Formats: sequence, structure tokens, C-alpha cells
Amino acid sequence: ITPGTNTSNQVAVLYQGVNCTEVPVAIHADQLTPTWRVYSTGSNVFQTR
Amino acid sequence: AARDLICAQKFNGLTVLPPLLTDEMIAQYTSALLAGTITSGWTFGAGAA
Ligand SMILES: *[C@@H]1O[C@H](CO)[C@@H](O)[C@H](O)[C@H]1NC(C)=O
Repeated sequence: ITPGTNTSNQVAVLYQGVNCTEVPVAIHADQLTPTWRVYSTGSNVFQTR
Repeated sequence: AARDLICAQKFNGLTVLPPLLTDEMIAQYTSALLAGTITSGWTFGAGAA
């Protein structure tokens, strides 16, 4: 989720159809495909349907 | 999982996205339409109720 890059570089990330408790947090870079990490607990976490 | 086709669909990359409007919101829209109709006739469709 982004506003325009003409507005900000901040983004939000929606992990679709998963519970926030099962959201993938992987300290190692070879145990998950998305290599970037957005800190689940650190950043704001909300659970939508 | 064995007794559910949804789990097989999900496991093979086929998912369902939720509608933007919930059923409660749609029911609110219909109740607003009904209230407008029975209190103001057709006036609320053309301007103020
Ligand atoms: C997420 O997991 C917790 C614990 O397993 C559960 O109580 C909760 O209902 C789950 N989230 C949703 C939206 O159901």
C-alpha cells in the first residue's frame, strides 16, 4: 500500500489471508523468499479480515 | 484438509479476496434507501429528503 512516490516513500504491507500471529518473521535470509523485512511487532500491526 | 476443496485450492495458489463492502455496510445502504423512500417518497433522490 503506497501513496504516490510523488508524496512519500513510506509503505504499508498487507499479508493476505493470514493471521498476524502466523505472519512470517525470518531472521535468516534463506528461510523466506521476500528478502526485505518489515518488523511485524516493531511497526504498527492490525488484523483485518 | 482432505474433506475440504478450499484447502486444496489454497495449496495450489487459488485464493478468494473479500469484498470491500461488508454485508453490514450493504444492509446499512439498503436501510438508508428504505428510510428515505418511506419518509420522503422520491424527493430524496432529487435533492434533500
Ligand atoms: C489469530 O490467532 C489467535 C490465537 O491462535 C486467535 O485467537 C485469533 O482469533 C486469530 N485471529 C483471527 C482474526 O481469528
